[PDB]
Amino acid sequence: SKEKFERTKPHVNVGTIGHVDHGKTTLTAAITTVLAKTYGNTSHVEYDTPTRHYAHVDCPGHADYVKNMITGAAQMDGAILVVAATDGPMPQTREHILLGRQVGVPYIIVFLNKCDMVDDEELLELVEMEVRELLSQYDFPGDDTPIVRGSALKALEGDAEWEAKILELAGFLDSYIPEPERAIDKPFLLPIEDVFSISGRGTVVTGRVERGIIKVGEEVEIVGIKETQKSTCTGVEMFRKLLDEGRAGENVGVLLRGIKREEIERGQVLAKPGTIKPHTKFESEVYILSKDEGGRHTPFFKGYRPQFYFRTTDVTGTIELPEGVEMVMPGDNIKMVVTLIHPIAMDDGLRFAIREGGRTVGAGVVAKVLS
Amino acid sequence: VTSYIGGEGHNLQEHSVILIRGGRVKDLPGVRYHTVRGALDCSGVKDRKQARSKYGVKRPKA
Amino acid sequence: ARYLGPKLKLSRREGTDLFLKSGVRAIDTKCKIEQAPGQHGARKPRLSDYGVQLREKQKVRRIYGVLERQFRNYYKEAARLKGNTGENLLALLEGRLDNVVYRMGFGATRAEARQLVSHKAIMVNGRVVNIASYQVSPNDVVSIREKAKKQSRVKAALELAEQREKPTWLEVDAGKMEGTFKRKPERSDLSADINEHLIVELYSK
Amino acid sequence: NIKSAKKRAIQSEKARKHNASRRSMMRTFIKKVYAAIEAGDKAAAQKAFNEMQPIVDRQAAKGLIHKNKAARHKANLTAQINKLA
Amino acid sequence: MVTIRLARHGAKKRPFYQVVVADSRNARNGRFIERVGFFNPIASEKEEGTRLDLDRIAHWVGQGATISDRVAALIKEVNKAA
RNA sequence: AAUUGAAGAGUUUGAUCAUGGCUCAGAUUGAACGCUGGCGGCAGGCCUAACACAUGCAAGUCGAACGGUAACAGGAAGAAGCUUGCUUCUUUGCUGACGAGUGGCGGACGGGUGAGUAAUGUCUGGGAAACUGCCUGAUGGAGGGGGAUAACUACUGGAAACGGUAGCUAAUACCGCAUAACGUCGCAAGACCAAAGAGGGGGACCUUCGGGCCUCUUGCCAUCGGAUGUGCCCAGAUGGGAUUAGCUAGUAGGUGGGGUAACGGCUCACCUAGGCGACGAUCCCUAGCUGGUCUGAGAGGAUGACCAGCCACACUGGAACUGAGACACGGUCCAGACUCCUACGGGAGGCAGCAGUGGGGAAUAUUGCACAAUGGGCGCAAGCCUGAUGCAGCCAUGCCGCGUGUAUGAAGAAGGCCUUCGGGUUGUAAAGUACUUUCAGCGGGGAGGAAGGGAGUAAAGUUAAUACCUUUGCUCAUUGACGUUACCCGCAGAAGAAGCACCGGCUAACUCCGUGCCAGCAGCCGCGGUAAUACGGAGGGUGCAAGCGUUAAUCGGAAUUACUGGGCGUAAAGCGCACGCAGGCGGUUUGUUAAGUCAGAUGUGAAAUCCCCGGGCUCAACCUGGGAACUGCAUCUGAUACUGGCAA
RNA sequence: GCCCGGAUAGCUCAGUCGGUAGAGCAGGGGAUUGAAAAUCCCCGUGUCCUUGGUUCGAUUCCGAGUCCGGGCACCA
Ligand SMILES: C/C=C\C=C\[C@@H]1O[C@](O)([C@H](CC)C(=O)NC/C=C/C=C(\C)[C@@H](OC)[C@@H](C)[C@@H]2O[C@H](/C=C/C=C/C=C(\C)C(=O)c3c(O)cc[nH]c3=O)[C@H](O)[C@@H]2O)[C@H](O)[C@H](O)C1(C)C
Ligand SMILES: Nc1nc2c(ncn2[C@@H]2O[C@H](COP(=O)(O)OP(=O)(O)O)[C@@H](O)[C@H]2O)c(=O)[nH]1
Ligand SMILES: [Mg+2]
Ligand SMILES: [Mg+2]
Ligand SMILES: [Mg+2]
Ligand SMILES: [Mg+2]
Ligand SMILES: [Mg+2]
Ligand SMILES: [Mg+2]
Ligand SMILES: [Mg+2]
Ligand SMILES: [Mg+2]
Ligand SMILES: [Mg+2]
Ligand SMILES: [Mg+2]
Ligand SMILES: [Mg+2]
Ligand SMILES: [Mg+2]
Ligand SMILES: [Mg+2]
Ligand SMILES: [Mg+2]
Ligand SMILES: [Mg+2]
Ligand SMILES: [Mg+2]
Ligand SMILES: [Mg+2]
Ligand SMILES: [Mg+2]
Ligand SMILES: [Mg+2]
Ligand SMILES: [Mg+2]
Ligand SMILES: [Mg+2]
Ligand SMILES: [Mg+2]
Ligand SMILES: [Mg+2]
Ligand SMILES: [Mg+2]
Ligand SMILES: [Mg+2]
Ligand SMILES: [Mg+2]
Ligand SMILES: [Mg+2]
Ligand SMILES: [Mg+2]
Ligand SMILES: [Mg+2]
Ligand SMILES: [Mg+2]
Ligand SMILES: [Mg+2]
Ligand SMILES: [Mg+2]
Ligand SMILES: [Mg+2]
Ligand SMILES: [Mg+2]
Ligand SMILES: [Mg+2]
Ligand SMILES: [Mg+2]
Ligand SMILES: [Mg+2]
Ligand SMILES: [Mg+2]
Ligand SMILES: [Mg+2]
Ligand SMILES: [Mg+2]
Repeated sequence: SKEKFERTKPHVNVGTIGHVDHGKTTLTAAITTVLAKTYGNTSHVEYDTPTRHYAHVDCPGHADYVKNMITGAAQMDGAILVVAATDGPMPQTREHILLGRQVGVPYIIVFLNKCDMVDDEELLELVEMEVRELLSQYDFPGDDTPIVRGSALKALEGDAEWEAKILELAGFLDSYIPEPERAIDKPFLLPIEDVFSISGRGTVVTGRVERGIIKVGEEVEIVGIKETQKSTCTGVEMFRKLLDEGRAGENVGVLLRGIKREEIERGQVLAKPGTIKPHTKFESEVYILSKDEGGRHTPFFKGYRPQFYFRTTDVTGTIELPEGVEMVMPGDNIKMVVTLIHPIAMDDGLRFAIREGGRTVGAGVVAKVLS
Repeated sequence: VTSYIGGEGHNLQEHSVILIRGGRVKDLPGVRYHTVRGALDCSGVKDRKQARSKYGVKRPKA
Repeated sequence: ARYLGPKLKLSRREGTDLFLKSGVRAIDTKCKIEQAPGQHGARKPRLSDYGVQLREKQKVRRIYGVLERQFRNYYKEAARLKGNTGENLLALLEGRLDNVVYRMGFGATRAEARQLVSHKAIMVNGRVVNIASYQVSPNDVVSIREKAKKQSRVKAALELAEQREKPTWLEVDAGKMEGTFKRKPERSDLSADINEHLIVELYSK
Repeated sequence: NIKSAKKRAIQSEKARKHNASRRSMMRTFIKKVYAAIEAGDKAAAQKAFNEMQPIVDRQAAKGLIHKNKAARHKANLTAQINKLA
Repeated sequence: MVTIRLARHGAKKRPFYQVVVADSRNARNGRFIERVGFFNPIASEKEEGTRLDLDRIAHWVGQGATISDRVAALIKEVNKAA
């Protein structure tokens, strides 16, 4: 924390979503090693290019982490689907693509990794077409989406051919993904997704600013799980760089004053005092997913305890169905009243995903506040 | 020590960190302490109304 | 701070008349005084010595609108003084600005006087004062500012004071609301009904 | 610790050097005297005392000696060299 | 070095100095030989303003006590002909 | 005028009366916790880990001590453009000034913490064998020479940290020599002992033109003082433990030598064998002490957080050095543990400074603003420095003030609860009606903390001088972090602001329903076994109120450690009995002494705090002037009954 | 954040390697009593931690979870 972060070149989030050991990380290092050359846990790497200021977040691709990756891919604007040209489509690949569709990430760039591994113009092109189709499988543009190729290891050394190929990768980044829209207007609200404790400073919450700004020293309210506590900002950060006004749309690291490490767990929000109230009961227009939607396939009734993922974390909830209805068939549009065990800050119309059984079940939006 | 758990019903079990104040019970010899209901891992008594400054119950939100 | 509740139930509890709803109209008989403290007001209390002491102290407090703490302060202030504690306590309670203003007739009830003083209508010695607990020194001159002079309420509220006994320890201009506090009130002037003895007792223990 | 006013350290060492040297030579002339005493040569004794007096007064004036220690040396040393002389 | 100096005391936002002779090394509100009068900056015009026992002061002047600037100003204000 | 001051209750029993504990009613708090929570004022805020600490800052300053000039700004020899004086621009310490460097001063203060400490400390009172930078009084001196070195250049070592050899140079640095006394030694004779100069202005004179000379300012050296500060000494007092009775060999004294600013086993040499102890030595545990704080009618008991004095410590252990002053918080060296750096050769570190973090914990704050004010350091001054200090942020942590509306208002409504269903009660409460706007919200005005210092001017001093300088008037320009200050005025609308505990007795205030020795409550005594004033809910009432409870803690009550102010035949309690050392106490008359005792006087008894009378913040809290108080101790002159000593 | 455990009537536990939940000890009901205990006559009174899944059928097989214990990870 020393260098001031000058606000030039629009900020954009962008993280990979490939299969285990497909070179996601080697890529997320390669991009930086290349741009930092010719231009002079979830690891949030940073690389600034003359056109934009990108914030790549490399989330681990293993299966046990399909929960925190949700949040990691939530604030993301455009994922880099890094698919190995040697194996093409894979279980985790489709799992993330599907997840990167349920999270609802707008844009996506396919990068056939480790292409030097194979010397053919038909096998690589074949698996390439495979990927383009698999993108069509999940309502992605598919044929419209660009398919870059190239090694991520050769992008580590001095092979000017592959370094050039991945440099253009960055060209497709700035071209295919336009300037993002922000929410710099309504009162500030930031969902926590990672809590730290920097020595000699204290607790440091992080995450993308959902809306508003964070002028240093402003009065903030921590609202969510457990209860509610007052606090004040003390130095906003940007990839170990200083900030003045923590604007909306980009990941930051607020240093909250007077708060302990254990008393501010992942899931709470830093809402401006009086703008929100935590709730434990709410009506919602739930849309159940069918077998063609990848959700449930069997009916259920009261007692069913699925997860209700929100701004970041999920929470188990009790389902109470409206009278006139006996059971809920899969693929139906029905509202219901839910009472989750852990209180979470929310308002009317808040979008959320009802996941369960290690798989998504039904999208919904908050109808009415009760608590 | 061996504090007396007051109120009606409790969420205490096995471990669970609590809070201990003074005050004998004059009915259970060996017990010279009380538990601060509502403080720490010890929740307040459910559905209390009167004398809820003890037992830790918040003012009826309704 | 202020009691601001049913200013007539207290009068029933004390069984007499705290003049809390002394009001513009005279005698009440609009509350069933004496024999109706509450749901069990028909009960005849055994009334322990403590009971009469406490009851007395409260009566007196409810008269002047002073709370417990401030009161006990007045007590300690009376004990540290010369003369005799009994006269003292009531002289200091009499010294309060809201009380003197009340005596002048500047306002119907005593709480009315309080609400008058607090909103800068009262000005003593040219120096406008808000605090009711302001002790009015002998040979002072309390008045009402022009910007708040003869503003509706004070007029009739002063027409009321004509039926009162009216203190000999203070005087009023009546022509321009310019009163004049004088000597410290003698004991055989105020009260002659509320018992200082029992109050002295209560804080003696 | 880092402190610009560390010149007191290097200077105080550069001072203990010189001051120590002087303190030495002084006490060594004094020794010369004591040896004179032990030998019993009251003449050579008086001589050595005359040889040391100005150099103890001179160093006592420079704040090296508190001119109590100087008078003390002059006191008893004289009591000895004249008790024998 | 003995010196005559204000001792800054009284309430917050309501300074009340107590001119006093004391060693220069001493803490401001610390040890002192003897207080000699007082200065009241916020006193304005009333029954009192600034007392100052000139006799003792004069005792310390011929004693080597260096009067501080403010206290000197007060020695001027109490004058010798006004 | 200045402490006009002392309350009781419940519970052993069938009942009483005692004895005797337990418990409550009070005050208090650096408090925490639960519930609730509008504002302002003044205070307080790591009591546990003297745990480990990232990062910033907390001590510098003087160009009127010096050689310098690395930057910067002006000036000059010259330079280049070109509107040839408008610009470009290299030299130049020559000025304004100012990095690094030498030198002076400060850094021993201010700030922190209370680990160690049962006296090496503190408090009270005396004392002699001392020193004391700065400040200040008095009297003299201030003559004349030298040699070095940092910087700086050349080279070179090391990654850094950090130098090494060889040259050049200055001073208020260093060093002989002259010079000396009421200074040091000594009986004296006699001997010896010091230093520095800089800045402002200037007529004549004198200029090798470096200036000499005149004068004011300041600093320098010696001595004697004064003040202050510190070291030292003694007596008294200053926790618990005898289930700790003996301890001690530098130990106790002497003599001499050294040592210290100074006395001294402070330290050696030898000599004597003593010294301390039952009026508790040694050992053990705990502890910073005091002014004070709390309580108490007082005597006392507990405590010593903030404020102030003292003492101790500065990662741990040890040591000295510099200096007036340390054996040194932000110095040195050494060792150690612990962290980090490294090119591994070696280096760095010390938050019990202010913030802040982790850890501990029931538990305690901002990585704020400013030197505007007071004080300190340095400086001629200007200024600089200052986490001292002043403010601000934070927390109901405490004390204090205020608000949350006032008046009218019976249908004596609805709803609630109760009932003998007749009614009551919540209830003048609400709505209604009439006013009011404090305090917050908003918009304007606006004190006071500011005194100074600078520039200029006139005058009086100074002086060869109407010059500089010092001082005093006098003019302009000004200096506020707090600060969108206090405070006033205006705006809108009752508008944004009430909880908590309790209701068997003690203890102020009662009923209904739910449960049935279960669930529960409980400070004590106790309630609940199907009609609970004791549990849980409701209604109502009481208490207190921005708080209310609970818990912890101290004193009070408790005359239940009794000195004031208790007991011991049977309630706890006369040793089984005697003898008896130390100790305590002692008949009667006279004398003396005056130890206790008493009277008087003087000194002290820090300030604050407490008390009393006044003053100032709109009141209060808080601030504050004077006074009394500080119950004490010591010396001094008296008294002499009573007690003690000596005498008959 | 993740992995691995533990959760079976009031208490302590047996119970499986899918077939329809027991053991002891307590507790309830009737008799008796003012109410109990003893005595007599009768009863498990259980969301097998919650939910979903695969199954005709899951305590018992496989997911997701809450509460707890344990391990690893966690300096803008
Ligand atoms: C779900 C994880 C994180 C989501 C969090 C929340 O998502 C959101 O609720 C989000 C809002 C867009 C949301 O709704 N996501 C929550 C839910 C959203 C559901 C939406 C969109 C539907 O459309 C109606 C969606 C199925 C729809 O079908 C298409 C896809 C069909 C694919 C079928 C695959 C099938 C059968 C299949 O074989 C398959 C597979 O390959 C892998 C795994 N298992 C499978 O079985 C297309 O992909 C469309 O998307 C909000 O963004 C929140 O803000 C959020 C971020 C908190
Ligand atoms: N030979 C080769 N290997 C590659 C290339 N790109 C990626 N890899 C492999 O991908 C691995 C790194 O990917 P990793 O970060 O483990 O995958 P993720 O964790 O799923 O992103 C390495 O072991 C590489 O060997 C390539 O271009 N050539
Ligand atoms: Mg990886
Ligand atoms: Mg109050
Ligand atoms: Mg009985
Ligand atoms: Mg500084
Ligand atoms: Mg020129
Ligand atoms: Mg310089
Ligand atoms: Mg010469
Ligand atoms: Mg010199
Ligand atoms: Mg002599
Ligand atoms: Mg001797
Ligand atoms: Mg000697
Ligand atoms: Mg200790
Ligand atoms: Mg430490
Ligand atoms: Mg020395
Ligand atoms: Mg120091
Ligand atoms: Mg330090
Ligand atoms: Mg600190
Ligand atoms: Mg200052
Ligand atoms: Mg009714
Ligand atoms: Mg206002
Ligand atoms: Mg003024
Ligand atoms: Mg002025
Ligand atoms: Mg001003
Ligand atoms: Mg002026
Ligand atoms: Mg009663
Ligand atoms: Mg109760
Ligand atoms: Mg009943
Ligand atoms: Mg009840
Ligand atoms: Mg007692
Ligand atoms: Mg007795
Ligand atoms: Mg007996
Ligand atoms: Mg006997
Ligand atoms: Mg005897
Ligand atoms: Mg006798
Ligand atoms: Mg005597
Ligand atoms: Mg005093
Ligand atoms: Mg007043
Ligand atoms: Mg007196
Ligand atoms: Mg006698
Ligand atoms: Mg006699």
